[PDB]
Amino acid sequence: EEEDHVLVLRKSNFAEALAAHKYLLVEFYAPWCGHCKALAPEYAKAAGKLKAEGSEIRLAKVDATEESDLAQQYGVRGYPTIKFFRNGDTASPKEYTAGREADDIVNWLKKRTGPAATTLPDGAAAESLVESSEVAVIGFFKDVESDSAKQFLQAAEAIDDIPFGITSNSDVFSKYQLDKDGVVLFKKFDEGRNNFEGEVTKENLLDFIKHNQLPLVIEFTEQTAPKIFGGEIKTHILLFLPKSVSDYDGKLSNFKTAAESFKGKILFIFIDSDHTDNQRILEFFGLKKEECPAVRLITLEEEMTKYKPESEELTAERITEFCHRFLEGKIKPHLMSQELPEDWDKQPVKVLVGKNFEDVAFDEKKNVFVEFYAPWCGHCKQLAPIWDKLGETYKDHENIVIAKMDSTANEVEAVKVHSFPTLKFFPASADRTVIDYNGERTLDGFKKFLESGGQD
Amino acid sequence: LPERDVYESLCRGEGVKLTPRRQKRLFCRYHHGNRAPQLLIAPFKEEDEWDSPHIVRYYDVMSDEEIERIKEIAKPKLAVASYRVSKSSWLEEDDDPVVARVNRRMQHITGLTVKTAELLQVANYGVGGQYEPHFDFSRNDERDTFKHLGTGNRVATFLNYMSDVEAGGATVFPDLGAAIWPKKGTAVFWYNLLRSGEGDYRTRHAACPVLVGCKWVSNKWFHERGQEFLRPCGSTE
Repeated sequence: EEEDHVLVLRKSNFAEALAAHKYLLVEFYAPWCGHCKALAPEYAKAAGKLKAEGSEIRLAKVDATEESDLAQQYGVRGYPTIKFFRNGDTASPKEYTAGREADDIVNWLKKRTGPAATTLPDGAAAESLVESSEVAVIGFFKDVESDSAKQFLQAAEAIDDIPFGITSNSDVFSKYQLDKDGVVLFKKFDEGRNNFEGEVTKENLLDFIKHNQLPLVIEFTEQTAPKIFGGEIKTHILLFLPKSVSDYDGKLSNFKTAAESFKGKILFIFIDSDHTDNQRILEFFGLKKEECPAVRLITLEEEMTKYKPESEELTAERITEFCHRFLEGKIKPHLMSQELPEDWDKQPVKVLVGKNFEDVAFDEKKNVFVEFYAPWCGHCKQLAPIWDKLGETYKDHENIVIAKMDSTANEVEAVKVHSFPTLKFFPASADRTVIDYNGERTLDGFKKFLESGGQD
Repeated sequence: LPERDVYESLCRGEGVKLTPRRQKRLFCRYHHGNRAPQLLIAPFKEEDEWDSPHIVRYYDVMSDEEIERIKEIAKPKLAVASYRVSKSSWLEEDDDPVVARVNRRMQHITGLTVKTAELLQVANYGVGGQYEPHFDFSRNDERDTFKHLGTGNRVATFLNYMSDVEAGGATVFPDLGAAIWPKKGTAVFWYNLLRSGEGDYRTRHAACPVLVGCKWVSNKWFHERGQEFLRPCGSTE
């Protein structure tokens, strides 16, 4: 069934439609969704345009309110969810995330199905390509149908962030030093150009590009952040370097020298710690401007884990040795912890930091109730007088301990807090029992809970 | 009129005091910006002002220098009889890089695009008058300032507080019994439309008149168009 050149798909005809069309875009929609109502005329307009051009690309729709099992099979949780199917492959459909206009749809489809590398007839077309992007890759092949040219085109179709070019013109080769077939990466930073060395395979090309597409040391700004964190490099190293520091250039050069050893593996970033715009990042690491310059390393693999060098000697050798020890699994994760106050236990409410949390909260002889708070949190400020009154009530209790920890400046391995205030109870035991308090934040509620042995 | 009574009692800080059952659902968090790259290493502080609908306050959204610069651009552009006593202006990104920087900051925080959003509205409020309860999403039966834009209805409101008000000036939600108090440099954010695109009628709100001081505020209204991929639909409602 076809409505305005869009194929109407159901669980009964879906497999037939995927087998019939090499290039099929499928919209999973719901008739009550505002976004789907707005998309429908643009989706039909894009389908009509592709049909008028004689394109093999076809557009289709699935009503997820009637075809629930079919939508579930493709993990559809929102509407519209748009997925592109190539060669009838149902295992890896590509999600469409680009603009809502008919032209964005048509352009997205043509950009993915089109030529992996743009044919460059001359040196002016090649310069225009290199100037159009911060990084551009050009394949120099006398025969575009050669097996090396095909492996280059397979590497070109796997990379979307870098524009690719392909040339057979001898002038373009001669431009700078190319005598025979080869691949060249161009960039607007560092050496400006990298020549491919080795056998021309898809794997060797992608590994070479991955290693040389990133600049050595990057300045952290709101403009560079999306490029750094949009990237597949899940290991980063940050140098907080105040512009007021003595020998700024020399210390930055030591960081650059170390970075040469980890190209493509660890991304090197520096940031001005004196600037007010960079304050949130300093605060995220529990760092003060007086503690700068400092170096931190982070892994972004789902659980963001931080690492810090044992030595704060910021030489090219020490930065290289720290990176190697990290890669060797020889450095333990850094969990933030404030200095333990001299009077931490003097008050009815005990003060905890990362350093003493474990031996206090997990004391087998004590029933410890801990408030994990943030100093700026309004709801924590309102809870504070109730918590102080709870501490004052149980101050002389044989086994009950009331405690608090600033979770903005202290991180602990046993408990991870992402809302404030979070209240957790640690009953008197050596099996590390933890009971989360989800009741009303009243002195009455806390008493019932403590007196019930954490049950109520 | 036990409507004016409710409005005025909320303006005076009286009315509904949250039950410990409602209060136990409100928290503070470091906002990741729905994994916006910038905010992964520099998250903003977010605090829940209401649990349903979700009304949040973001801290440190603007510095005093950004605020003053915006006020300087706005002041000249600020200034049937009009009983409500206030002035307003609309700012373009080309006026100063500060306007472009705040718009981009709001996009990072909300996860919504500013490409289809309205200009940064700057409003100054004078002591007195009365601001009536209304819905920011205008009715689709009306021929207003939304069909000509072709960007759809206002999906969300981002209210920045640009001044310390000595007394008064809260933003009150009569149907919720919620009053949101001015705090210079902070912003309050809520969605005007549900996941479905239909209007959230719980978000009926009004501004309390300023009692002592001058309330400076800047609003950014996001429209539904362009947010299809940023805020997808959720099954039934």
